[PDB]
Amino acid sequence: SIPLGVIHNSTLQVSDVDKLVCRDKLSSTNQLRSVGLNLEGNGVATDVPSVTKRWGFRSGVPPKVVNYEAGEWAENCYNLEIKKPDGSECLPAAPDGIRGFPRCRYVHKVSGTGPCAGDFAFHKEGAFFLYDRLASTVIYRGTTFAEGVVAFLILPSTTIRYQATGFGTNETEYLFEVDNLTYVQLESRFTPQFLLQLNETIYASGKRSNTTGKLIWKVNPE
Amino acid sequence: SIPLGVIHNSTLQVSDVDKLVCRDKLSSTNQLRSVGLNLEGNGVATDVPSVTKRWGFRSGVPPKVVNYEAGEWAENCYNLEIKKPDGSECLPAAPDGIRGFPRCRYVHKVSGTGPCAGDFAFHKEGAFFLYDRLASTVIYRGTTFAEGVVAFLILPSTTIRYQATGFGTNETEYLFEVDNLTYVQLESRFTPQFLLQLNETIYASGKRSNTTGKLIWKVNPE
Amino acid sequence: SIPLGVIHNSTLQVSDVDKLVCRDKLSSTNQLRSVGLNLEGNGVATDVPSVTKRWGFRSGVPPKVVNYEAGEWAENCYNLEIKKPDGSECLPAAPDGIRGFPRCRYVHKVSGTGPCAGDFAFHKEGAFFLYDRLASTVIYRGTTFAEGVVAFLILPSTTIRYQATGFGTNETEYLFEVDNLTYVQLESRFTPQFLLQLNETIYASGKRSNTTGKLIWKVNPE
Amino acid sequence: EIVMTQSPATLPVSPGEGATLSCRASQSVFTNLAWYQQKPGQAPRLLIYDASTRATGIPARFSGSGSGTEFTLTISSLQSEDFAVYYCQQYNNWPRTYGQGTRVEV
Amino acid sequence: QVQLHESGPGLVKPSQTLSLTCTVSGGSINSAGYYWTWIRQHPGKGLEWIGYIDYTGRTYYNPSLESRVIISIDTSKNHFSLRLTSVSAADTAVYYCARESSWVSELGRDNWGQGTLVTVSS
Amino acid sequence: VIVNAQPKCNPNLHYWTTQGLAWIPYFGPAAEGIYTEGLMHNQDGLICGLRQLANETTQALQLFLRATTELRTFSILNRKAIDFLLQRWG
Amino acid sequence: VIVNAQPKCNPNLHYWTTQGLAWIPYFGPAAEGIYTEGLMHNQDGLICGLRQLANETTQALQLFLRATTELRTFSILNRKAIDFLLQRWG
Amino acid sequence: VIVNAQPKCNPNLHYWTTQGLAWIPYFGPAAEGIYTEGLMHNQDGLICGLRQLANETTQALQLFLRATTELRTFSILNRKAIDFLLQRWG
Amino acid sequence: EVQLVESGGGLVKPGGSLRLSCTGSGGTGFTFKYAGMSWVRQAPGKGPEWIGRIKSRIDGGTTDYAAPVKDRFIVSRDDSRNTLYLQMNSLKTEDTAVYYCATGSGKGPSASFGESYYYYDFINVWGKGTTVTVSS
Ligand SMILES: *[C@@H]1O[C@H](CO)[C@@H](O[C@@H]2O[C@H](CO)[C@@H](O[C@@H]3O[C@H](CO[C@H]4O[C@H](CO)[C@@H](O)[C@H](O)[C@@H]4O)[C@@H](O)[C@H](O[C@H]4O[C@H](CO)[C@@H](O)[C@H](O)[C@@H]4O)[C@@H]3O)[C@H](O)[C@H]2NC(C)=O)[C@H](O)[C@H]1NC(C)=O
Ligand SMILES: *[C@@H]1O[C@H](CO)[C@@H](O[C@@H]2O[C@H](CO)[C@@H](O[C@@H]3O[C@H](CO[C@H]4O[C@H](CO)[C@@H](O)[C@H](O)[C@@H]4O)[C@@H](O)[C@H](O[C@H]4O[C@H](CO)[C@@H](O)[C@H](O)[C@@H]4O)[C@@H]3O)[C@H](O)[C@H]2NC(C)=O)[C@H](O)[C@H]1NC(C)=O
Ligand SMILES: *[C@@H]1O[C@H](CO)[C@@H](O[C@@H]2O[C@H](CO)[C@@H](O[C@@H]3O[C@H](CO[C@H]4O[C@H](CO)[C@@H](O)[C@H](O)[C@@H]4O)[C@@H](O)[C@H](O[C@H]4O[C@H](CO)[C@@H](O)[C@H](O)[C@@H]4O)[C@@H]3O)[C@H](O)[C@H]2NC(C)=O)[C@H](O)[C@H]1NC(C)=O
Ligand SMILES: *[C@@H]1O[C@H](CO)[C@@H](O[C@@H]2O[C@H](CO)[C@@H](O[C@@H]3O[C@H](CO[C@H]4O[C@H](CO)[C@@H](O)[C@H](O)[C@@H]4O)[C@@H](O)[C@H](O[C@H]4O[C@H](CO)[C@@H](O)[C@H](O)[C@@H]4O)[C@@H]3O)[C@H](O)[C@H]2NC(C)=O)[C@H](O)[C@H]1NC(C)=O
Ligand SMILES: *[C@@H]1O[C@H](CO)[C@@H](O[C@@H]2O[C@H](CO)[C@@H](O[C@@H]3O[C@H](CO[C@H]4O[C@H](CO)[C@@H](O)[C@H](O)[C@@H]4O)[C@@H](O)[C@H](O[C@H]4O[C@H](CO)[C@@H](O)[C@H](O)[C@@H]4O)[C@@H]3O)[C@H](O)[C@H]2NC(C)=O)[C@H](O)[C@H]1NC(C)=O
Ligand SMILES: *[C@@H]1O[C@H](CO)[C@@H](O[C@@H]2O[C@H](CO)[C@@H](O[C@@H]3O[C@H](CO[C@H]4O[C@H](CO)[C@@H](O)[C@H](O)[C@@H]4O)[C@@H](O)[C@H](O[C@H]4O[C@H](CO)[C@@H](O)[C@H](O)[C@@H]4O)[C@@H]3O)[C@H](O)[C@H]2NC(C)=O)[C@H](O)[C@H]1NC(C)=O
Ligand SMILES: *[C@@H]1O[C@H](CO)[C@@H](O[C@@H]2O[C@H](CO)[C@@H](O)[C@H](O)[C@H]2NC(C)=O)[C@H](O)[C@H]1NC(C)=O
Ligand SMILES: *[C@@H]1O[C@H](CO)[C@@H](O[C@@H]2O[C@H](CO)[C@@H](O)[C@H](O)[C@H]2NC(C)=O)[C@H](O)[C@H]1NC(C)=O
Ligand SMILES: *[C@@H]1O[C@H](CO)[C@@H](O[C@@H]2O[C@H](CO)[C@@H](O)[C@H](O)[C@H]2NC(C)=O)[C@H](O)[C@H]1NC(C)=O
Ligand SMILES: *[C@@H]1O[C@H](CO)[C@@H](O)[C@H](O)[C@H]1NC(C)=O
Ligand SMILES: *[C@@H]1O[C@H](CO)[C@@H](O)[C@H](O)[C@H]1NC(C)=O
Ligand SMILES: *[C@@H]1O[C@H](CO)[C@@H](O)[C@H](O)[C@H]1NC(C)=O
Ligand SMILES: *[C@@H]1O[C@H](CO)[C@@H](O)[C@H](O)[C@H]1NC(C)=O
Ligand SMILES: *[C@@H]1O[C@H](CO)[C@@H](O)[C@H](O)[C@H]1NC(C)=O
Ligand SMILES: *[C@@H]1O[C@H](CO)[C@@H](O)[C@H](O)[C@H]1NC(C)=O
Repeated sequence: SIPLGVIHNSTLQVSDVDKLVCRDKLSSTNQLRSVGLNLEGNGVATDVPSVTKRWGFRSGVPPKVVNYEAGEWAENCYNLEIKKPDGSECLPAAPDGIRGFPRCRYVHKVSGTGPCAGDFAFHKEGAFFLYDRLASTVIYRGTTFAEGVVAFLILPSTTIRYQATGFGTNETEYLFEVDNLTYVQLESRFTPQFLLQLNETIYASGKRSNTTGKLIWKVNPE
Repeated sequence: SIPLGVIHNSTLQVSDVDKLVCRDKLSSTNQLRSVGLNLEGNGVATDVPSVTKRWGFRSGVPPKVVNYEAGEWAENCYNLEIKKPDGSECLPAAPDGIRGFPRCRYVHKVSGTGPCAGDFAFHKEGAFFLYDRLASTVIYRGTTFAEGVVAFLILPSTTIRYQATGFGTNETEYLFEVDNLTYVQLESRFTPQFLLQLNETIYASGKRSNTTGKLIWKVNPE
Repeated sequence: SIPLGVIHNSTLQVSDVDKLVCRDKLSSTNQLRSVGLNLEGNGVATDVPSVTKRWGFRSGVPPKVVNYEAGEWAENCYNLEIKKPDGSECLPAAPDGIRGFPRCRYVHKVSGTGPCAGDFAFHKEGAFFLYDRLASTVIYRGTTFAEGVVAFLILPSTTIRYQATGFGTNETEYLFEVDNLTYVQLESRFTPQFLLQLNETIYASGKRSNTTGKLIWKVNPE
Repeated sequence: EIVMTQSPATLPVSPGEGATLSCRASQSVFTNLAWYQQKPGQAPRLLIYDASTRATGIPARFSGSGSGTEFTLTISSLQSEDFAVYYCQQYNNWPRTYGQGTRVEV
Repeated sequence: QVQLHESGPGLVKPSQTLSLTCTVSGGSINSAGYYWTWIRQHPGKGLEWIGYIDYTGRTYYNPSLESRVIISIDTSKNHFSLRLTSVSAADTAVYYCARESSWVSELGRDNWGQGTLVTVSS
Repeated sequence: VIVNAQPKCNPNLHYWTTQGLAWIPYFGPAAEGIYTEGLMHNQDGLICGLRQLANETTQALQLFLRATTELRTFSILNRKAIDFLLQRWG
Repeated sequence: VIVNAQPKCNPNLHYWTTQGLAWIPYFGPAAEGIYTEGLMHNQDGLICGLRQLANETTQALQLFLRATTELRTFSILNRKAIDFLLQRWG
Repeated sequence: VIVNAQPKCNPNLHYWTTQGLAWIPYFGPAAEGIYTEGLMHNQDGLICGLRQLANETTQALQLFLRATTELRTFSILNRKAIDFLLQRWG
Repeated sequence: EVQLVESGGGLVKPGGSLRLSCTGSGGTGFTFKYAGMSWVRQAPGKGPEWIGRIKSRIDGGTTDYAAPVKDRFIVSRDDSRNTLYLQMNSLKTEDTAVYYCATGSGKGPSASFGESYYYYDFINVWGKGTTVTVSS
């Protein structure tokens, strides 16, 4: 019961199942295409603080995947490495054949800890995590992915690092990592470009920790 | 060369390969169905002592599986955990995607030891072990299954525990477990309901071991 | 874009994609066949010293396989067990379902060490390594294989052991193993039959090591 | 069926001098050609196979070459007992045809 | 290695069936990858190939003699034979037994028997 | 054309199969709950005929599986749809 | 028949896909280099219509996946080709 | 339309393939014994033509495999059957 | 038939280093299809002391060392030049000794087939010994 789009010299139509269109010729299987599109193209927020609120954990439901033949370049991809407070892993290792998404502009790598209630992390809106040419219902550990959806039809990076605490819950906190001992408090009003600009002025000017302590920066509210 | 049944408004026919029937219209792939049926529907004995005599071990032959789309509820499912006398395992762990049969009335869980001559346990009559929606030629360790067969066609629990000794041979013995130290000798004349009735009168009346020894019951022959 | 051969009562033709042949009837899928052929049938050298120069190592490229329905008997199959100088393995273990080629006349088993630059060993001419009924782009550890190619169309052992040093490089050396302490220097001019004849005269006549040292033989140049 | 053609029908050569024989295929025979020496009263003796490999027991004075449709047999210096009928055979088709036999003479 | 020895009646009459049996020794018939074949001498002329039987018992005949030739085999005794029907004087020849191989290394190496002379006359 | 030759037959089938935010894996049911259920009776001999069919198809299926190399076969029915079409429009 | 009801739409697509000795895995490119690339604009409303289509097909796809047992599904489009043919020539 | 351009050709094929209680995996043969065998000769140029075909199909097959993500591909011929039908009855 | 001759000795100051060499012939090459090679030293008035040995490449090409020279001496070979070397670092005057190269080799039985040599886990062939003097 999965719909197919049909591309005409008019517009994009959705193929029926009850109505047979005699002129909708299919000459080969090469005219059928699976396309992975990103959610960012619909205006969903992409900052880390808001993104992680769309994900959550559950048990009793197995993971599954489907393939793509083509897809979009992502401006914002994510890569998670989350551990439980006791040091154990939250996310499963990716299985053979799963590789990261090939075309990301900024990768938001989040490392940290938090409660992990289930077996797997699932998307709450039912969107898929997009891996190289495979969409998945779950997040795999250490693998870069984009969020998105898959269409079927008839045809005729800069790496930004963050630390996280309380990753799997509602009230969580994040830091932007400049150096091993240098961090900036993260806010939802920051864009990837903003963070890169802060990394250049702080690092270049030497406003970094010299002692063994952690230097934590807070952006002026204005 | 696998036959298909064809369901008519007359009866069930077997489709030929040499004779083409022009009126046997197939409108979509959703009219094709894989159905898993249980052997118990043919009157095969289901008590543990007789069931295990239909299974055996062999090496040199790999395991294989096929899927189901639909199937029967089982009255009697089995779950084995059998070890060699040296403490090692006889049965392989189930691989990803294999889950127990979803609809069993009584599960007969058999734990114990015995000689395990081969690599895998195979069905001697060529029947399949039925797992969730996959039939298999072999038994997987710790997974609940039904015995059965698979048809292809065109369409238009209470958990009873047993101990076992000598599991893989011809002369074996079984005990019904009431408690950690309380057992009843098992016989082929006992039905699942019988065993449940014995478990209630023995347990409820306190006729169970109090000391650290094992109390072994023997049913009156009449 | 993979060509199909078509077998006629005339000769073997290659099916087009632009030209439809109305008389090229296909009555069932059982008329389609995948055939694995060996490279030795084209006159490629099969001695170990020359064979290994067609193989090499690379990283960044994943392995992949395809199936066969039928194939040739091989006169010469190979089986590698190669380690790095530090004792670690060069080749991956074969995954479930990969079995050795079923019909080999002589198996050339090569054990030894050498540099292994990549992750996997790949064929340099793009030929496939043929495993039971699966062609692969890579060599699996300990598994017997033939070198070859795969055709698609419409239809209507003695075990010889060698030691190796420097296995993955251009300048390498090999020995033919007669016994644990008895070896013969290997040359490209030796055939499998030659080696068997040397093994019989040396072993039968007792011209083998008696002391704990290795006895290394060198064939008379004539 | 591949017709094999040999030439010359007769090849006189003085003892001590070498000689060559030709064999032509109607369709390519890749390398799949053999040469045999025939003397009265005996089964033909294989000399060369796969268009160039010597059979066990064959003297170094015999040598061959060729591919496709053009094949040859060379005797570097004829000795006694090298005067025989020489036949070519192709084993690439299944009619297993033969040439006519060239008569090497003194 | 494998020795081949032809035997038969020697002299046969026109319109009779000629039967030649080749004994296989130093090997066996179900050897995997070999063809068991027959060749006719035609004295004074070059050779004519007659046909083969496979190690599996399958046969092929030279079309010129297809209607006159039966080749069969018995693996319990290690013999194979040629049955040539409707003989005439034209069939006088030395008949040879030979083995051929499908293996690449041995592809061009034949094993020939001694050869047996058959005369056909009234 | 099916003659049920079994010692006995259960004439009926008790079966299971798999047919707002419910569709989202995160909010939907656990695997034990994704199945539907119901009963069918032996209308016009169909159930006992079906049991006999499954008993006869077993030999063909086991030989098929011996020959193949897939660890798991999900494609038997897709092949059937293709052969159906080739036999009519080849 | 597609009405895009999303808050906003990126009107264009920046896409990637996978289309002498180069063909040999040994000499060819590493996986990061096997992709092609290019841009498409919203010709006649196609891109925003396509984004809405992908948003609507999601429910059907998730229910489908719940029902199946394949760990990885590569066969959705092959099934579509078969149904297409059966509907016209069944 | 096939011109064999190889240095040499083995004109014949020695091949293997996979075609009471014997059908039961428990009583049947071990894997080394499930194969059949026989010989074929170069009837009408077929074997050398076939070797050349396999040599030519190799490039297309390797590029195909580079593009796909299946770890094991068993579906090349099913796709061919589908395209055959679509070209005639599309 | 195998012979190996030591060189590269003489006077070196303590705290320094030197590299000895031993070049031979009569074998089949000393890198592959050959015995590994050891160094042994004998100070005048003392018995022989094992230093260590380099295995042949067919046997892995590693070096097994005697405890007294660990972390100071290195045994290595110039492949296909049939030359054995000993690198002695952190020299002390206690290292004055005659330094010998030694080989587990010699010719084995022949056959109408070909020639043969044996490679041993003990020494048949000793060199002459090069004297190394370590002093202030
Ligand atoms: C296909 O396209 C449609 C249309 O764009 C998308 O529809 C979106 O659906 C999601 C829900 O799946 C909407 O997201 C938010 O849902 C909240 C309700 O859930 C909360 O509470 C339950 C418990 O009761 C929790 O389980 C759950 O996790 C949540 O915590 C609303 O409360 C939200 O509204 C508030 O926040 C937003 C923040 O952006 C504010 O703008 C609102 O004014 C309000 O304060 C919110 O509705 C989402 O909004 C829907 N989009 C639109 C445009 O309406 C489909 O999801 C999409 N499908 C796919 C696969 O992409
Ligand atoms: C915040 O801002 C800082 C300041 O710019 C960024 O720091 C730079 O990060 C990049 C990317 O990691 C570094 O680039 C690469 O560094 C490699 C390691 O070099 C080390 O050793 C050399 C001495 O040998 C030192 O000079 C150097 O500082 C390092 O300590 C180099 O090997 C790389 O060169 C090679 O690879 C590249 C491809 O990757 C090729 O193009 C080159 O030709 C060459 O083959 C390369 O230089 C860069 O050095 C860092 N600079 C400094 C001053 O630290 C942070 O990444 C940024 N953070 C965020 C989130 O934006
Ligand atoms: C499809 O439907 C048919 C018909 O119902 C089923 O046929 C059954 O086939 C099995 C055998 O596969 C029959 O079972 C028993 O076979 C024994 C012979 O094998 C023994 O000896 C060999 C060594 O020689 C061992 O390898 C083997 O493991 C056994 O130990 C017979 O001796 C049995 O008869 C005796 O016991 C029974 C117990 O119930 C008594 O009733 C008998 O009177 C007798 O004392 C027995 O025959 C089975 O009986 C067949 N069924 C029927 C009704 O005849 C197919 O198996 C089924 N296919 C599938 C996949 O389900
Ligand atoms: C032979 O006969 C005996 C006697 O009836 C059976 O024993 C009962 O077995 C059932 C199933 O395992 C037990 O039911 C469950 O026990 C759980 C564990 O409770 C323990 O701790 C409490 C105190 O907190 C004790 O009172 C109790 O006896 C145990 O020691 C409970 O947590 C379960 O309740 C929860 O889950 C169920 C769903 O499973 C929900 O419906 C409940 O609302 C709740 O959320 C539940 O009670 C039962 O307690 C055992 N009874 C006794 C007396 O031992 C044997 O199983 C039977 N054997 C066979 C083969 O038939
Ligand atoms: C389908 O059929 C065709 C025709 O038979 C086959 O074509 C063969 O292709 C291979 C190359 O893929 C040829 O092999 C040799 O290639 C060497 C060049 O590469 C070297 O140098 C590069 C770096 O520049 C290295 O990366 C590489 O690894 C090599 O080291 C040539 O130099 C070779 O020629 C020399 O050696 C040969 C040894 O046999 C001598 O005969 C030559 O005279 C010369 O001294 C050589 O060409 C191979 O020769 C081609 N065959 C033919 C008959 O020409 C396809 O490979 C085949 N496809 C498949 C899948 O089987
Ligand atoms: C170089 O030449 C030598 C000399 O011929 C070959 O050595 C022979 O190798 C074969 C194959 O491995 C050996 O055959 C088998 O040996 C098994 C082990 O037997 C050992 O113990 C017995 C005493 O109980 C000793 O006599 C024997 O020498 C061994 O030490 C036997 O168990 C086998 O028999 C069983 O299995 C076979 C099927 O494999 C059945 O056919 C039998 O009926 C039986 O059930 C079998 O005999 C052979 O023994 C070796 N001979 C010698 C003298 O060592 C080298 O393999 C060869 N190398 C190369 C590369 O060609
Ligand atoms: C995260 O969820 C928890 C519940 O698990 C919220 O905690 C409750 O908050 C309400 C106020 O809205 C209090 O009245 C309850 O007493 C709290 N319960 C507990 C157990 O603490 C928490 O407020 C949520 N946090 C965020 C940021 O949403
Ligand atoms: C289980 O199988 C064994 C054989 O492996 C049977 O043992 C034989 O039984 C016969 C009597 O029928 C005796 O004559 C033999 O001497 C026994 N052999 C051995 C090695 O002990 C055993 O009887 C079978 N048990 C059952 C219950 O069937
Ligand atoms: C194996 O490859 C190496 C290079 O990696 C070759 O070494 C070079 O050989 C040339 C002569 O052709 C010398 O001029 C260079 O100085 C060598 N380079 C190094 C780093 O040693 C080597 O000759 C090749 N061996 C074989 C047998 O082909
Ligand atoms: C951060 O850690 C890395 C090692 O992972 C080290 O190379 C680098 O110098 C460290 N930076 C600081 C400021 O300590
Ligand atoms: C680190 O920098 C601050 C600000 O310039 C300075 O006061 C402090 O003494 C420095 N610490 C060290 C260890 O140099
Ligand atoms: C049986 O063992 C369980 C632990 O696995 C324990 O909780 C229970 O009390 C034991 N029963 C008896 C009679 O010892
Ligand atoms: C267990 O029960 C029996 C029967 O009532 C009794 O004789 C025995 O003394 C009891 N054992 C213990 C330890 O109480
Ligand atoms: C070789 O090693 C095997 C054990 O792997 C031993 O059985 C055999 O006797 C050994 N042969 C020699 C000559 O040492
Ligand atoms: C080994 O054989 C050789 C040649 O016969 C002989 O000289 C040598 O002494 C033998 N070694 C032993 C330990 O018997």
